[PDB]
Amino acid sequence: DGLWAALTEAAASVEKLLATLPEHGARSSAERAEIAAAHDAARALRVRFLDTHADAVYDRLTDHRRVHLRLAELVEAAATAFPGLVPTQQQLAVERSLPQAAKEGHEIDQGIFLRAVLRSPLAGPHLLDAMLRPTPRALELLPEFVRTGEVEMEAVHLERRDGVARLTMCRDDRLNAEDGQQVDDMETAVDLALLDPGVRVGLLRGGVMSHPRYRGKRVFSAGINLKYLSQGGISLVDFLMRRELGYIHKLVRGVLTNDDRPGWWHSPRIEKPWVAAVDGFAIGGGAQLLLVFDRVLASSDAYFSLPAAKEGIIPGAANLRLGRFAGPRVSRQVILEGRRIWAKEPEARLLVDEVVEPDELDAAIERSLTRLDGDAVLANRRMLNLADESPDGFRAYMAEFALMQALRLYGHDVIDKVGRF
Amino acid sequence: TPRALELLPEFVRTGEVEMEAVHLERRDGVARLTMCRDDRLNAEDGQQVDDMETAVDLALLDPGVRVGLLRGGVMSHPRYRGKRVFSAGINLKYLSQGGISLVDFLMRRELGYIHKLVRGVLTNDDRPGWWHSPRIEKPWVAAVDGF
Ligand SMILES: CC(C)(COP(=O)(O)OP(=O)(O)OC[C@H]1O[C@@H](n2cnc3c(N)ncnc32)[C@H](O)[C@@H]1OP(=O)(O)O)[C@@H](O)C(=O)NCCC(=O)NCCNC(=O)Cc1cc(O)cc(O)c1
Ligand SMILES: CC(C)(COP(=O)(O)OP(=O)(O)OC[C@H]1O[C@@H](n2cnc3c(N)ncnc32)[C@H](O)[C@@H]1OP(=O)(O)O)[C@@H](O)C(=O)NCCC(=O)NCCNC(=O)Cc1cc(O)cc(O)c1
Repeated sequence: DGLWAALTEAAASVEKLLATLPEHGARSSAERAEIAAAHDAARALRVRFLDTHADAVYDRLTDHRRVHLRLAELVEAAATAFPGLVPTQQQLAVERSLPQAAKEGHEIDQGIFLRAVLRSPLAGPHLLDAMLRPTPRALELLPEFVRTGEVEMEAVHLERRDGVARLTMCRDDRLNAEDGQQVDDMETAVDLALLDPGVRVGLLRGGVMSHPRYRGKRVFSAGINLKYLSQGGISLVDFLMRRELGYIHKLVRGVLTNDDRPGWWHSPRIEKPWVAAVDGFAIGGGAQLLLVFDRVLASSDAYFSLPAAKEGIIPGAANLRLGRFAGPRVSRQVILEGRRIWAKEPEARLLVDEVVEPDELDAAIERSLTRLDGDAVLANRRMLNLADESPDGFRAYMAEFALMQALRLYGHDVIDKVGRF
Repeated sequence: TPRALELLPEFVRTGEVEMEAVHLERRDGVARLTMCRDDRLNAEDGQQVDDMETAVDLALLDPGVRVGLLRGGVMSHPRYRGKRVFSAGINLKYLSQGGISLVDFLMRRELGYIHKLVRGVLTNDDRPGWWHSPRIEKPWVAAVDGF
C-alpha cells in the first residue's frame, strides 16, 4: 500500500497552491507550471490508487454491490468517503461558477474514478445496471402520465397517443441544443414511455422552431449547447456520462425494474422499439442518437454531421457505434474529418431507413409506427442489440471515454473553439 | 438588343452595369451575371427578361469577356436573409394579376437570351472571321444556390 497516504499528500499540495497562488489568468508562467505539475502528480496517484483499490472503494460506497447508486450519488458519496479522490459538492460549485477557461479541471478526477469503476468486471456492470433503473422523477410522474397521456417539461413534450410515446424535443429558440436539463427531461420521458403499459412504441422528433432563421420549421438537434460549454455549464457527469449510461442506453436495453411482475425472470428490463424522425438536421449529440433507434426517417433536405473534427470533444458513443453502421473508412471520414452526410446521398442509407419529401413525412412516420408493434419485434430487437453491442464492449468503451472525454472537456483547443461560437 | 448596343461602350470602359434584376460585372475575363431580386427569390418577370438579354448581349459583345457566369445573389427576404438563391421561377403574383406577357416574357426569353446562351449573338458582317462565325458565342457556367 502507501498509495492512499501519497494521494492525500499530493491533494494537500494542490489545495495549498490553490489557496496561496493568484486566481487563474493572473498567474505567471512559473506559477502556471507549478500548479500543473501538482495536478499531474495528484491525478497520477488517483489512477495508481484506483488501479489496485477500485473494487474495495466501490464496495464501500454500495455496501458490496447491494445498493444501486446512480452516477451523481456515487461520485458525491465517493468524495465524502474518500476526501481528495474526487471533488466535493462545494469544490464543484466553485468550478461551476467559473467559465471553462478558468477552471482547475476537478471533473478530470471524476473521469479517473469512473474509468476505474467501469473497468471493473464487478463494479462496472453494477453501475451500468444502476443507471438503467428508473429515475425517481419518472416514478413520481408516472401515475399522472398514465392518467393524462401528457407531460410538459422544459426541453421535451411527451404525449401518449395510439400506443405511441411521442417525444417532441421543443427548445424552439436554440435548435434543440442540448444541456443538463434536456438530459434530465429526456431520461424522464424515456422512463415514462417504457414504464407506461399503454405505450407500445416510442417516437423521437424535433418540434417546431421559433428562432427567426427557422420560424415554423421542425429541427431535430444542433447538438451540445456550445455557449453553455464555454461558460462552464456542461457537466462531465450530469450531462456527458449521464446521457450515455442513462436514456441512450435505455433506448437500447430498456429500464431495469424490480422483481414485481410476471415474466421478470426472463425480462428484467422493459424495452420497447423506437422510431426517430429527422427534420432539418441532426448534429453532434443529435446525430449520435440515431445509432440506437430501430427505425430512422429523414426529410429529403436533412443532413447528419459530427462536425467538431479539429477542435471538438469526442462525439459520445458515435466512435463506438458508427463503424458497425458505416465501416471504418466512412466512420473516419465523418468523425476524423467532419464529413457531413446528406439525406439524399446513397451513403445516407447506412444511417437512415427512409428518406421522404417534407409533405410525405408525417404520414410515413405514422406508417412506421404501426409496423413495430408486436412481441416478435421485441424479441428480435433484443437479440439484434445483443449481437450488435456486447455488454463488455459498451462498458470497456465507456470506461475509456470517461477519462478521455474529461480531458477533452478541458483541452485548450476545445475551450478556444467553443468561446468563439 | 438596342439597349445592349447603347450600354456597350460604358460597359467596356467600366466593367460594370447595375440593372433592376441583374448586376453584371466583368472580372478576370468573366462576365458575372448576378440575379439580384433579393425580396422575391429572383422570381421572373418581363423586366428580368429584358435585363437578362441585355446582360447576355453585353457579355457576348464585350471582347474582354471569355466566359460567362450566372449566379443568384444574396437574398434579403427574412426567410432567406444572407443566403444566395438562384431562382424561384416565374412571378406567380404577376401572372395572376395579368402582368406576364406571352410575347414579351414567355417567347422572348426562349428565343432571345436563352437561345443566345446556346447559339451566341448574330452580328453584322463587321469583323474578320464573320464568314465562319457570324455569331459570337461563349461558354457559360451556372452556379445554383438554394434552389
Ligand atoms: C445549426 C447551424 C448549422 C444552423 O446555422 P444558422 O441557420 O446560421 O443558425 P444560428 O443562427 O447559428 O442558430 C440559430 C439559433 O440556435 C442557436 N444554436 C444552434 N446550435 C447551438 C448550439 N449547439 N449551442 C448553442 N446555441 C445554438 C444559435 O446561437 C441561434 O440562437 P441566438 O444566438 O440566440 O440567435 C448552426 O447554428 C451551428 O453551427 N450550430 C452548432 C453545431 C455544432 O457544432 N454542434 C455541436 C456538435 N458537437 C456536439 O454535439 C458535442 C457532443 C454532444 C453530446 O451530446 C455528447 C458528446 O460526447 C459530444
Ligand atoms: C420558392 C419557395 C419554395 C420558397 O418558399 P418559402 O421557403 O416558403 O419562402 P417564401 O416566403 O414563399 O418566399 C420568399 C418571398 O419570395 C416570394 N416568392 C418566392 N417564389 C416566388 C415566385 N415564384 N413568385 C412570386 N413570389 C415568389 C414569396 O411570395 C415571399 O415574399 P412575400 O410573398 O412577400 O411573403 C416558395 O416561395 C414558392 O413556392 N415559390 C413558387 C415556386 C413555383 O411554382 N414557381 C413558378 C413555377 N413555374 C414557372 O416558373 C413557370 C415558367 C417560367 C418560365 O420562365 C417560363 C415558362 O415557360 C414557364
